[PDB]
Amino acid sequence: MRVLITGCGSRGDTEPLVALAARLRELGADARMCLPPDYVERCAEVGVPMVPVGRAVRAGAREPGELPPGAAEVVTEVVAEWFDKVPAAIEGCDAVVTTGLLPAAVAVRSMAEKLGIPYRYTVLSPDHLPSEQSQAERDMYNQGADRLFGDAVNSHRASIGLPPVEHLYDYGYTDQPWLAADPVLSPLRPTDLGTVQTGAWILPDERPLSAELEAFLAAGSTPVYVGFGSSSRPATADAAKMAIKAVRASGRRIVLSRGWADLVLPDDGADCFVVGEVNLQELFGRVAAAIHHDSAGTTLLAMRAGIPQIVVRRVVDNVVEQAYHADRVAELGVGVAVDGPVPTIDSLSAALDTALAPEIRARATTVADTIRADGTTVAAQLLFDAVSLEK
Amino acid sequence: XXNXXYX
Ligand SMILES: Cc1cn([C@H]2C[C@H](O)[C@@H](COP(=O)(O)OP(=O)(O)O)O2)c(=O)[nH]c1=O
Ligand SMILES: *[C@@H]1O[C@H](CO)[C@@H](O)[C@H](O)[C@H]1O
Repeated sequence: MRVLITGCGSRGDTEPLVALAARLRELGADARMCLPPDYVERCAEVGVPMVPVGRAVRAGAREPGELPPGAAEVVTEVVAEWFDKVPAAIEGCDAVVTTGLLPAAVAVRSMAEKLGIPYRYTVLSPDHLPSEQSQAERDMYNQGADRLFGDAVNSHRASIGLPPVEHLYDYGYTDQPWLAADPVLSPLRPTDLGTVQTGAWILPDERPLSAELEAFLAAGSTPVYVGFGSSSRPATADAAKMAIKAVRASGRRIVLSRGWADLVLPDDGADCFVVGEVNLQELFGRVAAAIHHDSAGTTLLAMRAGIPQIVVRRVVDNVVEQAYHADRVAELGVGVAVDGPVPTIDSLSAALDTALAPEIRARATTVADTIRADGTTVAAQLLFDAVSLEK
Repeated sequence: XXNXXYX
């Protein structure tokens, strides 16, 4: 069995795919990948063959003026790019697993269709499952897409043999997209019954922390973590500042992450430490708690890490949009959710004080063991079944 | 307006 894994999005959209591919070849299967140039180092790092496709997702890795790949402006160029590079890679494959940017998702499904190999699209959060969308929301998306790239797709489609297609939202996401997320954190809801949930796809990180970090994590008190992953909004920097301040008001050390926003410490202070690529799994098991963005991957890792959390709501929790993970952590009682984009120092100091309180420093250590550690395996077996049946 | 992300 050989599987192709496609994707185009933030790192939270990619790490899960890299985990699946790592797990597949670990089980004997073979896995190739198609991702933006951003993840070449990471892939080579994990030992998973990968083909660089399209533009870079992170601004700091592109020309000052080349818009992001998700930018409508350049969508046609996208559809075109994939249909061009995927071939060499999808050839010899038995199944395709993809996620992220719909344009490319569709382009990929197409090529899997020409080969006759099964295709699967996965979402990382329940609220993205079309079953959680309003029958209205559906058509809107469909139209939008059908409008934005509906042609460039069919062109290349007709260019290899297959006929046209419409409602690309339903096409690229499929009638039953997968939910690669853990049950405790991201539970399903009636609207989504026969929906496959495998648990999150996590790659057991074995990378050791640098000698420096190890030193710091020895030259003092057990620190709090501050990071915002792929977050690159300008507020990100302000948020980090306030967080650093709040944690310092608590009288605790800090371990900050540069992330995609390229943050930096503000003092030569010995109570802080900035890190680039680090083994979060490893680090989370060596900090007091973690302050971070409303994201899938980080929230779960800190949950299986067993440490409390402070999640920054992207905006005010309104009737038309709520911070899923942030709220989820609150509802589970493993952390505090603070409103943003730039939370007050008071809110964070309070949130921090609540979090490191027995009640939470316990619900967290306990919930940590209810987390599924076999998501990648479940997806792999589900893949094995697909290939055997429909092919 | 019809394609995804996240960025
Ligand atoms: C910043 C960082 C992240 N990660 C990985 C672990 C997470 O599961 C993964 C994706 O994070 P996630 O929070 O899911 O998404 P986003 O890109 O929106 O922030 O990134 C590392 O392994 N090392 C790092 O230094
Ligand atoms: C696509 O993502 C948007 C962005 O936050 C969400 O509001 C939609 O419901 C989802 O389909």
